[PDB]
Amino acid sequence: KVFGRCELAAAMKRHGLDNYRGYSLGNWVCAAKFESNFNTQATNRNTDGSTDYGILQINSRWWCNDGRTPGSRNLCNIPCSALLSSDITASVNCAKKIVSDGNGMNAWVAWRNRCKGTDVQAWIRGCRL
Ligand SMILES: [Cl-]
Ligand SMILES: [Cl-]
Ligand SMILES: [Cl-]
Ligand SMILES: [Cl-]
Ligand SMILES: [Cl-]
Ligand SMILES: [Cl-]
Ligand SMILES: [Cl-]
Ligand code: NA
Ligand SMILES: [Rh+3]
Repeated sequence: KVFGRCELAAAMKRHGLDNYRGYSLGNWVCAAKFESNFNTQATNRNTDGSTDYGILQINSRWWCNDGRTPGSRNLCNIPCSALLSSDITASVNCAKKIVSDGNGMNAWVAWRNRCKGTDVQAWIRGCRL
């Protein structure tokens, strides 16, 4: 599923991401935009052989099981495929664990490089939230 911007903002809010670990909703929407272009089916292979899955490009190296990432963990206790669902519950719940890991949203390189410090509120402008 390719979410609309405000559609995703609303779903993220309902799932408790607005201000989670201090990160306003616009931060989450901005991260999703640059990670996946709001596409739940987005996948991308990393150089180390791990893969990133879903709207927030969660990595098989630590967070989910895809059966093909040697030495990796599954800290969200989910198959990586669960992160590609039209229902964002699994992605959100796993994102909550990631952002709590110590480095906040810097865990998402695209958030650090493209969202951090910018006017992220623009990402939820006009949405009925
Ligand atoms: Cl957009
Ligand atoms: Cl915001
Ligand atoms: Cl594996
Ligand atoms: Cl594990
Ligand atoms: Cl599994
Ligand atoms: Cl959803
Ligand atoms: Cl933080
Ligand atoms: Na894994
Ligand atoms: Rh939902």
